[PDB]
Amino acid sequence: NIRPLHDRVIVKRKEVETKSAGGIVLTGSAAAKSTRGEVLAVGNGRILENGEVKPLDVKVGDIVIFNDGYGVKSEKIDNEEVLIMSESDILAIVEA
Amino acid sequence: NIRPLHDRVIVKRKEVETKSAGGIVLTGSAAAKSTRGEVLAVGNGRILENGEVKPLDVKVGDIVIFNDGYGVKSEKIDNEEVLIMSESDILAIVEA
Amino acid sequence: NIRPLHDRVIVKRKEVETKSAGGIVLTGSAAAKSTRGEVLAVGNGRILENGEVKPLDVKVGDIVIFNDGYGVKSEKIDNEEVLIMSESDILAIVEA
Amino acid sequence: NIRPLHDRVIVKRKEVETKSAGGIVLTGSAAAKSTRGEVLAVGNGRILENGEVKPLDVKVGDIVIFNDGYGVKSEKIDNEEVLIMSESDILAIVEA
Amino acid sequence: QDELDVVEGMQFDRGYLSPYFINKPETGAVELESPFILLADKKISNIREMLPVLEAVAKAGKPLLIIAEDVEGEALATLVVNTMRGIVKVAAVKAPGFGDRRKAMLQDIATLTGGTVISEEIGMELEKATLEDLGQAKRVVINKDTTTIIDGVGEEAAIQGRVAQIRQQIEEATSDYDREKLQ
Repeated sequence: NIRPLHDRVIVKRKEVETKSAGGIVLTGSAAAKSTRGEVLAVGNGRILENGEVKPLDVKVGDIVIFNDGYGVKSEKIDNEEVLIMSESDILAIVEA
Repeated sequence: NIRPLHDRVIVKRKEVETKSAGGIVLTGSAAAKSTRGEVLAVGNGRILENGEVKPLDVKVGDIVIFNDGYGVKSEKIDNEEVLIMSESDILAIVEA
Repeated sequence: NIRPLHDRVIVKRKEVETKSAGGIVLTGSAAAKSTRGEVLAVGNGRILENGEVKPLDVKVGDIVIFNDGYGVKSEKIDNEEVLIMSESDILAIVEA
Repeated sequence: NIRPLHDRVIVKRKEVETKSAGGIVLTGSAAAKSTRGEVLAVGNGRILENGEVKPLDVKVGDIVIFNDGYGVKSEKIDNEEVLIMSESDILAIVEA
Repeated sequence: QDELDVVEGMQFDRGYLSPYFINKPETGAVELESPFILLADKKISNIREMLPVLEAVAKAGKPLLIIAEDVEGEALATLVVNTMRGIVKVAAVKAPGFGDRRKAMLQDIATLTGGTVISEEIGMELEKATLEDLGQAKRVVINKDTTTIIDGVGEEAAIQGRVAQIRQQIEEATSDYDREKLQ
């Protein structure tokens, strides 16, 4: 098991859409990497200047829109690809 | 449904002006992407150094002038293009 | 003996995986440097603006996922390679 | 005599290892500049935002692992090479 | 004296990409018994894209022959090292011919061996390649000069269909070089 530190989050990226809305199969660059992924673990919380830890707004088991960049880090857990990124990098959590 | 996090905002960009003020049809670069878009969702609020969340001045259902840049992120919800950007990126909310 | 300062950590990097999951031997770039390493020493704690030292969430003897970069520094202790990096550089501590 | 200011430290770099662990003489790039040096003087302490001076964790007469970079400055005292660098630049103090 | 040298099946002029693939040193040749055949249209320099295929092959236990545009660097080195270690008896060679003919010859080999060619244009990826995707042949002999596949396990109806397609191409052809290459 892996759980993150401070303001950070473990996210398993969702599988890329094989087909388009109308049923057209997308391949190569068309099937771009999904920016949405489920949250597997949540950190204790970001540390403020005063030294107190604020719990993150991200919860475990919720889908989140996340931005790929220098902040996001690729890792392998039980031979499965996951991403590690700060809660700031997480754009939004998907509901419904 | 998607609602943003922290100081951020979901904005659906307005359609580009097909015609000019005098009725001249604008095409290509002339019909530039609109910097004004309606607010679909508003985040909980920006987090200050002390740990308190301040509600954003942007409300849902109001048109906002927003700046395209590295901060703004393009996303698709129910097969519709939307933008995600911090309240700082939002220049102003349009009234009347 | 070496113990770090402030928010920093001494980490002995784990040996690179010689073989893949299915038993295929990995060589050269395939056997990439492991991002996981055991914590040999933990610093007193990060210093906040107010002057108080907060103990780090990293403990001695735990495996940690760490990011190689400008922050991480290579060192030799008793003729053994170790890394020195801030607790922020440490992505996560591995449990189980 | 020279004693530093604020969060800074005077460090006399240790002599480069002439021979390797097994007795092989190292020359040129092999005998790289040592990152470990004894502390000759310690500053009053770093200044926090509130205006109070916090004593540094580095003491005089202790060996310290330090990072060469833009922060470190080379100086000559009594015709002896010394380095001047902030306590943040000092990675760790060597004990035993 | 006049000599006659007859070679059956496929004997395209491409040798082992690495001398250390030689299973039989006294003959200086690689001999694979009932190996799979992985036909890749692209050229490969990393082991990641193929790792699932090598793992599946090692699980199966039979040897493997790679027919590719080029195998070099990390991928070639890893294949060779695995070859000594004995986990997988793997040999790699260059695909035969050149552009607009390399693909055709790869497809004929696929038809002969009952396999499929992995290409980016076709759409499949090597990470998703499987044992069923890989071809099958009864014997394979590689030397520094030529690669020979003996009794490729492929459908006879398919082999005749491909032969008929090549015959139609010969009929359409108007160049001696093109028609002799097709023949």
